[PDB]
Amino acid sequence: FSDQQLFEKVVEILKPFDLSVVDYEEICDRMGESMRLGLQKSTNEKSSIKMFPSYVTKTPNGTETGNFLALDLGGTNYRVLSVTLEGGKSPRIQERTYCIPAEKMSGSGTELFKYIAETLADFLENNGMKDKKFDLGFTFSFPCVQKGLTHATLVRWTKGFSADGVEGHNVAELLQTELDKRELNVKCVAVVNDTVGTLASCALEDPKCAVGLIVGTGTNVAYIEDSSKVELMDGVKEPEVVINTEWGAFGEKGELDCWRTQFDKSMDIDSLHPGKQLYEKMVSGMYLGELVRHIIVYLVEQKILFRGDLPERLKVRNSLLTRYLTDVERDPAHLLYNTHYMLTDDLHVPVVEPIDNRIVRYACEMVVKRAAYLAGAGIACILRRINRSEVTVGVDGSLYKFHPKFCERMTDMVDKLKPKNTRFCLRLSEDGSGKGAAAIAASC
Ligand SMILES: OC[C@H]1O[C@H](O)[C@H](O)[C@@H](O)[C@@H]1O
Repeated sequence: FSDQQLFEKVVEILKPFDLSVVDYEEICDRMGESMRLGLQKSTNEKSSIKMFPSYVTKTPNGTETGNFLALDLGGTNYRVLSVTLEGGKSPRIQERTYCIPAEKMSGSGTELFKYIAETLADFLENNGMKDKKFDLGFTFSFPCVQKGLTHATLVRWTKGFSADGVEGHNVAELLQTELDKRELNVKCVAVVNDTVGTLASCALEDPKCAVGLIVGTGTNVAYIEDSSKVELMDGVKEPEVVINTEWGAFGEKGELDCWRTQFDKSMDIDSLHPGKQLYEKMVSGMYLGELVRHIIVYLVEQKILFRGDLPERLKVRNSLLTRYLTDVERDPAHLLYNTHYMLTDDLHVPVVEPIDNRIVRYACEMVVKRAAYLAGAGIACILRRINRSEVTVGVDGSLYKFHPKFCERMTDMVDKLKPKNTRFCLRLSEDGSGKGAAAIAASC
């Protein structure tokens, strides 16, 4: 039909993505309903939002002294760090990022945990500081049942991991074993989640930071809570504890069933761990690109794109990276240059037309717009829980960093839903979870 006609079809199909402020008020409303259920013993096991207490009760003040190691696992890239704190000056740091072989993440646990040690050792040798004894802060980006900071148990693998022999085990001991099998003098290991690590890096700088948001390969938030409410923590002594919400799991009990579309379902169905992390799959960087691919492939079989031809590339899963959604977003009205280049250059689509470019940039915008707003609802929900009148939020993640308009839009959503008397501000966590995990390690 007319190009205009074809475009109007794309609008009608992608309409279920065009959510209203009222929709978000509700997601947020239902979300908050789940978090308070997860803090309750009689209702945690029937809630998707686990609210795992991290046992980090008091955030690092800066007086911490010493030199510690710090690993980062789960995020976009494996960082091996070394921190020196003296409170005093700014914590000295040194670091590396090691690529991990695709196999390592799906084979045996001992094999992955062996790789971890294999790697750290190199760092220690090259920097000429091996025999020195340390205290490692392990930022393990996954849901774990914390039994104190040192003993952490994997609940389940999220994201792109599926190593056997890890789930249900104490990860700190796994690492500690392999470290020993490499003659490395690694005394302690504090297991901290990335959100928790972020909240710490953030508190160390800003005294008002009570939240740690991660919007990268995956989404999750952590916040300071009243330890009188964290029932699974038992009758404790300190007033507070950093809670690892692990909200990626929202929707796992049918809470987002009215807002999830067919693209969300066929993307989910075909994912690594089907049916798990339903809210995350609508928000994070590992899945947003896959959403536009799914829409496309659908649009192509309806003859609404590429005259019905699907390119070899877009047949392979993850062939349409979220990174593309970055350049595509800088496109003005009468200007589909970045979109165009993407179809032809990154995806090698054979024959491409203006309608295709236009249709595709709209698919991106839709997906990316709802993504930000969803995280935004979530922070508005946290702010409604924390209740403090001045909340500094520590952020991190490719989405926040590399995406034009992401934080720009997220904030607008937190703005329509935050407590009218709360003043908040997103403060990017520049030095990562490393500097934050090390201060935590300083006590272990
Ligand atoms: O990377 C951020 C988040 O990714 C996934 O959601 C993990 O399950 C979660 O533990 C982590 O915090």
